[PDB]
Amino acid sequence: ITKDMLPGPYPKTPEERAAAAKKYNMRVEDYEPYPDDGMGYGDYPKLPDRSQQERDPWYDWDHPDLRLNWGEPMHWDLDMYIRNRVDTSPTPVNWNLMCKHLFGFVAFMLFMFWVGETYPTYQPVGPKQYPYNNLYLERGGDPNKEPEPVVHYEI
Amino acid sequence: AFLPSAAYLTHQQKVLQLYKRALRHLESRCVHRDKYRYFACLLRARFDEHKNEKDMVKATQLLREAEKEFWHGQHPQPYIFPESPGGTSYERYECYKVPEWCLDDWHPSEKAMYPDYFAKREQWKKLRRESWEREVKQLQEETPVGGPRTEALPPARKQGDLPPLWWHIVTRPRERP
Amino acid sequence: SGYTPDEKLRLQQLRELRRRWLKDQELSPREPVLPPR
Amino acid sequence: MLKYIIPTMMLMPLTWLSKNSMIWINTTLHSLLISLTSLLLLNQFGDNSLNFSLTFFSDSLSTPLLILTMWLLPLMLMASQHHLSKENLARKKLFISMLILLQLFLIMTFTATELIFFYIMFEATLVPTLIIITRWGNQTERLNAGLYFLFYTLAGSLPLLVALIYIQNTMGSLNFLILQYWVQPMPNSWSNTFMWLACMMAFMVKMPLYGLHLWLPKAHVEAPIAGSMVLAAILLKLGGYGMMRITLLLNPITDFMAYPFIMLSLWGMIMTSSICLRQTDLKSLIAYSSVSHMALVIVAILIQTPWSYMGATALMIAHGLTSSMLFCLANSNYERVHSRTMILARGLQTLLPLMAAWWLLASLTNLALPPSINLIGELFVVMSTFSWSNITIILMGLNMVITALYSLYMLITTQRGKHTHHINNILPSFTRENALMSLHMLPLLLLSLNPKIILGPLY
Amino acid sequence: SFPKYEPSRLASLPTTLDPAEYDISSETRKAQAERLAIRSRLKREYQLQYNDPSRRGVVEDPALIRWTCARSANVYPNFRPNTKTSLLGALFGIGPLIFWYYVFKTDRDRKEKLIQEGKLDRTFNISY
Amino acid sequence: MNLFSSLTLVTLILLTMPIAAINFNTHKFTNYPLYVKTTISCAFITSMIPTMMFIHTGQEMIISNWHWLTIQTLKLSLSFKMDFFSMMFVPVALFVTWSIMEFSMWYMHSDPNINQFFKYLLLFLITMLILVTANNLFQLFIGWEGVGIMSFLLIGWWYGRTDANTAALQAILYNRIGDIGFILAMAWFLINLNTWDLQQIFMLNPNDSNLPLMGLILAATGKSAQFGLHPWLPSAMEGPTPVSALLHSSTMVVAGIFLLIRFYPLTENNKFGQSIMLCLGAMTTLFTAMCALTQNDIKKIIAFSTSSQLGLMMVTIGINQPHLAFLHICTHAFFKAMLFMCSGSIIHSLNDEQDIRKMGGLFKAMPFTTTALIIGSLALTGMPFLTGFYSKDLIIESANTSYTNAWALLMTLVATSFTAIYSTRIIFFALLGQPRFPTLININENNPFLINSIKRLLIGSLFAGFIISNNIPPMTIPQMTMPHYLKMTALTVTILGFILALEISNTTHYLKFNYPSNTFKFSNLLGYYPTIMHRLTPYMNLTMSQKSASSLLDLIWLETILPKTISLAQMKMSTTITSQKGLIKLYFLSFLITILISTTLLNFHE
Ligand SMILES: CCCCCCCCCCCCCCCCCC(=O)OC[C@H](COP(=O)([O-])OC[C@H](O)COP(=O)([O-])OC[C@H](COC(=O)CCCCCCCCCCCCCCCCC)OC(=O)CCCCCCCCCCCCCCCCC)OC(=O)CCCCCCCCCCCCCCCCC
Ligand SMILES: CCCCCCCCCCCCCCCCCC(=O)OC[C@H](COP(=O)([O-])OCC[N+](C)(C)C)OC(=O)CCCCCCCCCCCCCCCCC
Ligand SMILES: CCCCCCCCCCCCCCCCCC(=O)OC[C@H](COP(=O)([O-])OCC[N+](C)(C)C)OC(=O)CCCCCCCCCCCCCCCCC
Ligand SMILES: CCCCCCCCCCCCCCCCCC(=O)OC[C@H](COP(=O)(O)OCCN)OC(=O)CCCCCCCCCCCCCCCCC
Repeated sequence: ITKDMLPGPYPKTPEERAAAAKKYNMRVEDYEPYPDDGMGYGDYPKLPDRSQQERDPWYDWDHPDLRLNWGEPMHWDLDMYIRNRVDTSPTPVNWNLMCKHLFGFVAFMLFMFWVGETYPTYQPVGPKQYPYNNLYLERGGDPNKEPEPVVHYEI
Repeated sequence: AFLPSAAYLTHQQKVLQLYKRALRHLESRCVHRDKYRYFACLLRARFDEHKNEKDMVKATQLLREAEKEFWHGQHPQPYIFPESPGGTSYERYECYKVPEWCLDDWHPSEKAMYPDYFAKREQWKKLRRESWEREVKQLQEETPVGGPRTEALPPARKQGDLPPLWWHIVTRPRERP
Repeated sequence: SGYTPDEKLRLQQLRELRRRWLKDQELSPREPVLPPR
Repeated sequence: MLKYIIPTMMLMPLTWLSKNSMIWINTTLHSLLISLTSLLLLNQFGDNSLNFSLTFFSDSLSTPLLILTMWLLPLMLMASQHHLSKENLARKKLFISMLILLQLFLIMTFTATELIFFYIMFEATLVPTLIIITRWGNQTERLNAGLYFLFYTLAGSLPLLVALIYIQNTMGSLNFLILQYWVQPMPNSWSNTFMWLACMMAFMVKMPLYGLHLWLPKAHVEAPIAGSMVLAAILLKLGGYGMMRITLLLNPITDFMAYPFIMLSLWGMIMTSSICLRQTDLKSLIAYSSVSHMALVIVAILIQTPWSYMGATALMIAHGLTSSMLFCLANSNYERVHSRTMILARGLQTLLPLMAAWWLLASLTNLALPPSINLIGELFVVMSTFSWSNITIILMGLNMVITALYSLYMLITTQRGKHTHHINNILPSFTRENALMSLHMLPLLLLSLNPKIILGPLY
Repeated sequence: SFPKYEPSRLASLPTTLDPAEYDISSETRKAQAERLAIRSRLKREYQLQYNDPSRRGVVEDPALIRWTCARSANVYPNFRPNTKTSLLGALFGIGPLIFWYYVFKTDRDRKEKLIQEGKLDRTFNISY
Repeated sequence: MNLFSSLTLVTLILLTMPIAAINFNTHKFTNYPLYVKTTISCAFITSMIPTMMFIHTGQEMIISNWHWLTIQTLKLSLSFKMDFFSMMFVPVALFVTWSIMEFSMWYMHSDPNINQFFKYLLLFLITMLILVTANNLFQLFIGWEGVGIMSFLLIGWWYGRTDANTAALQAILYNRIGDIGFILAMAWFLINLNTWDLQQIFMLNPNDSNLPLMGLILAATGKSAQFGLHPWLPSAMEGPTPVSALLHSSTMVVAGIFLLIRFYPLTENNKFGQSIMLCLGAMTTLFTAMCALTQNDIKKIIAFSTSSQLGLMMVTIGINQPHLAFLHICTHAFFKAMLFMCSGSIIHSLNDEQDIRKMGGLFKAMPFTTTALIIGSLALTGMPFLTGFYSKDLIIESANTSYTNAWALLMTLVATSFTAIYSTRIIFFALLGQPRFPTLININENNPFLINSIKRLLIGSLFAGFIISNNIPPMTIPQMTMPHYLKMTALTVTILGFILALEISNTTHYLKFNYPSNTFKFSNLLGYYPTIMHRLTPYMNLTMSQKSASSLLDLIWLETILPKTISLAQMKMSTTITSQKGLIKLYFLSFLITILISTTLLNFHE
């Protein structure tokens, strides 16, 4: 490895763009860098932001675990778009429809738990009755004090 | 699209890949074999109707809206074979696929445990290191200027010469080590 | 269409070499030669 | 403390008069004997610190750092003898002399009874570390990394010199034992605000604080392995030691001067763990993990409760052992693939199973698996920061989630998956490498049995 | 007819539904042939070193070294302090610090006011 | 006293002895899996005696045998709580683990790392019995994190597989999110009650226990796969089948439920925490049993089954019935471990096939697996007087007859119907009908390891509910008077579920094709939650982690403000000093300007 195989500053002339596209081993027409807003990408290519899950699993890759080839320009977020991580693959349902159905289901279930909390079910009985003034000494009541007499009657 | 040999997919290949994906997702939808067999013959009829279509624009349009048909009518969890990618047993045994060069780093007391295996391995290593320079000069004389156009490898042409770049295809590990 | 003749010849030669490799992967009847326990 | 200073100086004629094939074995043997002898410092008492002379003493804070320091030298000699095998004999003896001399400075840095002696030894520890990084570092960036390592520390510490000489002129002494009884309250003024900054910012750089940590993922990466071991295991803990001494004098002004630095460290333990989630360099991942772990020690010293000091000294010892072992595991792969890129060598459990067991145990101690002293220090810091404010449990728990994530991501990336096909120089694990891993891990696991000797002066 | 698939950032558009896949024009054929040629030449350059009996080491990828040098070592020389970077450095750099500062300061002022009034129940709290 | 405590500690030390055996080895073992299976059988035998002499008297004790540490007022001891919960869970877990390991000697036979697998499985058992017998929160945290780490090591068993590593890291992620609340609870109890011991927690008995119970509910949400923190458990089927059967059906996943039952004297006095647990458990048992209706992988259906039963356990904790919940743990263990073992027998006999759409006709080709799978499905749905009846029927008859969230009760009953629907989905596609598997029939269930391992849990699934329900003492007052539509709720709703799913499954033979409804795509894609959140939250975290944290702060701005600007300023001042032209005229003219400034402007002559 040497100097003119390392990334450089943002390309401005078309021959600097062609030299960078040769450097990253890809076509000049397919080479797009990140836009020069000063964020610090240099001449590094903006690859189309796909996970490695979308790569062809039947192709004989140079790195079969990564679905990546030798000499291929890696994505900037290759550590992020591994198959152990963020997947961008096409989903059988639309993304917005998934988000609407999941948010509506969670919100409806929380609203109905709140309604059922506001309107609780119970049984047609009185409170459970206990001897010895609703169990005063058993519930940790001090014996120096004397509670009010809680008397329960037969029915 | 993406192939090692070709640079693209033909229209006929796209239609066949659509037909196979449609039968597999239909089999996922149509679990029982007689019912799948019925609807698979119906799908074969739907592909045989526009089969003899010589207008490439009309065939391309029918292929495109047939892909929209397939996308609207795909099974969300289709049947995947277990060793197929996505399947429940895919790349399971890759932790047991130790490469061949790890045998070179064994201690001689465990190479003495298998005398005939390593004695038969040394002639493979010998055969490879005599085949190597001939297969390199085979590749450099057949590949055109500017590098190879496709990823296809040429076979061996003489007798006694091995095919070029054969070692990591032949000495790959098994599927159940 | 299927393979080219070059591809079939290469698959045939690689198949022969692969089957020789896998047949050499068998054990001997004397192997594993163990040290005395 | 002179019975440890004199054999460490006698390691210099022991490394310069040794036979040319014997200079690793002799220094390893006699530094192991010094490390055996280090356990006499466990003569600690519940009321009094072990006070040797007018110059040296050792309470229960300096004692575990001393035993870890005297234990780290043979392990640095074991780690650094393979990549310095083809070195000149004189340059090899110079490397061993720099290691021995850094230990010599550290063992009388932690035992300094008087604070300007602590400052002289504390800033004396720059020079062998600087020589090790800028001389036996591997890549081009070692010179720039030595510049950052030198000029953050001196920029922080030269106000500390003026602060300590001011305390010497005001109190009459910088003896820590006298200042335990002549400490006066430090009220609110701008003079005392900059007094607090001058006493604290050097140690904030040495921990490192978030925002001032930029010397560290270049000095810890561009050093050799012995430099990385000593920098991760002892030289970050010089800052926490100096904080726990010097915050005796900074009350009650610390009770509102601590807020910006508590915010910096409570947010830096989130941000540096997030940085560890996206590192391509394995050695830099361990460097930012060290920043993430020392942020909690900074918070624990700045809230200055007893549980926080106990957890901070336990976490300092635990992180010294764990980070030294993580750098040694990273070196064990770097000596095979010759690259610090973490995604390059994959699937290494298929090739090196016992070395992958060492990776597993160091990643479990990194994520603070109970009952390790990692979890003991982590847990006591979380208890004390919860008693400080109940909303810090959100940041502590989110840090623990990201810590488990990058620890097991490191493990899965280097050890699991399909192995890299084009790499075929993966040798089996040498006995030196596995012995180095075990001499890190086995004391770290045995300290879970009797953890009271690493919980500081106020266990 | 059928609901159109709407692609998202984390759920991309399929190859089977992309309108640019079905192009038969000669510029797309030459682009795909040139991409196959680049991939084939890099493939050959890899697997000549990969299948070498004399090689025992690492087939070094310059794309990987180039990626890591872009990710770490070349970021600051390609930095320009401008509007976007300064507002993202102030928002993401001192924003959360100020936020958690006022949160923990409010919580601790409230706790200290309740403690010095004897209002915070602190009966069995003796570990701290 | 002397027999109880001795056999208590001998059980755990006996379980630790093969760990010393596998670590102190030189040779290749004389069948180390048989050694660990025999050890766990004998540990079951050893653990039955303190259980019997608890059933005799109710004898409980604390073994605080080893003082470990004293943090100024917190004496941390190795302390073992031998109560009702330990005495009823240790033999159930040992009996189940003994059957799982005799299943494992057959299932994991061709694995060349079988000794490591049995080592890892025994380490899970040791950490789980550390969890369930602990008396302080620190040792309980040791067992907690221990079963988390062994969950990692056993999900990612085939570590070359990307999905196994991904699901294991997922499980660690959700369990550490639960650990946030666990450590919140430990922090609250230390600061406000000065303890981690359960005894001082129960005797001080705090009233403002909203926040520590919220932390405990978060810990149980992380550990027992409740809603929000559920998707790690269906992903956790990526490991081997005995891993699923032991850990992720019966033993590990009940630990958060065991944590909330363990704090029953604090949950009985907090109606807000009971309502939170009730709503969370009903949400979980609705959502996961709704996901299970349209799944095709058999282990996913049984994982959503066990997470629906965990939601039911959280419901019956929420109705102030903790002992019914623990009875349902000890009940659920037998038939759910046996359902996973029967599914794994199907997987092995159909050549690693885990999909129910490639099964069928196993009613006669696999008669014993069919028998035990039907028995386990009937015990799962609440067939009368099997093992699942004596817990689930009491749970339904106590959730009906109580002051309850009515929507939580209605979702509990809908979940009870859904259990019948997915159980007969398992029976229909796996066993009944016609074969759909490939043509080389290697169907074989003739190993005595498989037959005995299914047989012992089959005897368990027939009789354990009866035996345990007659041996446990009364701990509450059971509600046994209710109207007849309310007594017959569970059985009627389960029969309606069976009839509804018979209609559904018999309408699968018809020659109709229907495009899938949005309800089908909602239930089939797991309620969209592992699709949305597992893409979105790692996106917003890792883009932040690179772009903000790694790039913009700590390669650009924290490097720009202190070192780079100061270096450039000293560079620029260095260039201003040394840009002199060497002219003597100019230097002396500057000296004159110096003397003029010193006189006129600085008054140094004054
Ligand atoms: C003072 C006297 C003390 C005596 C008792 C000592 C106490 C423990 C000390 C340390 C023990 C661990 C060290 C050995 C393991 C590391 C090397 C290794 O991989 O060996 C495998 C190897 C066998 O494997 P192999 O198949 O041949 O090869 C490896 C494979 O290729 C691939 O390997 P693998 O992946 O298949 O196998 C690795 C496996 C992988 O499994 C795991 O990683 C799972 C472990 C985590 C989950 C389970 C545990 C959770 C925590 C609960 C336990 C602690 C508390 C329990 C108490 C009750 C609750 C309070 O790990 C284990 O099997 C380790 C078992 C012991 C676990 C201890 C905790 C380690 C976890 C990380 C820290 C946790 C907190 C600290 C706990 C400290 C406790 C003291 O072992 C050996 O050959 C043993 C060598 C000799 C070991 C000596 C250890 C003590 C040395 C101390 C010397 C000085 C004092 C004198 C006493 C000497 C007594 C003998
Ligand atoms: C890591 C890099 C940054 C390091 C930052 C270090 C801390 C920042 C603040 C340091 C202030 C200077 C040392 C103060 C020592 C205090 C001793 C004392 O007695 O104080 C009370 C004395 C009080 O005066 P006195 O002691 O004469 O009077 C007696 C006291 N009273 C007033 C009550 C009667 O304070 C001072 O005299 C001034 C203190 C502030 C000095 C400000 C100048 C320095 C500005 C900051 C520079 C920071 C580094 C910049 C360069 C970085 C690298 C390029
Ligand atoms: C196969 C080997 C076994 C032994 C065979 C040879 C001996 C034959 C049989 C006789 C037994 C030996 C003699 C009696 C034993 C010693 C008795 C005695 O008083 O010992 C002193 C003590 C008993 O406790 P103690 O209270 O007397 O002393 C503690 C020490 N101080 C007070 C200073 C703190 O120690 C032991 O017995 C040590 C054994 C410990 C066993 C548990 C180990 C746990 C491992 C994990 C550690 C981390 C847990 C962290 C969490 C804990 C919970 C919060
Ligand atoms: C009583 C209260 C009850 C409250 C209940 C609800 C609370 C929690 C709400 C949801 C928050 C957690 C869920 C979101 C994160 C999920 C991450 C995850 O599971 O990632 C898995 C993902 C792969 O998953 P999958 O798509 O299934 O893979 C199939 C095969 N490719 O794997 C990857 O993509 C790899 C990801 C690695 C990096 C992870 C980055 C995200 C980390 C998130 C931290 C969250 C911290 C929360 C702190 C809370 C404090 C209070």
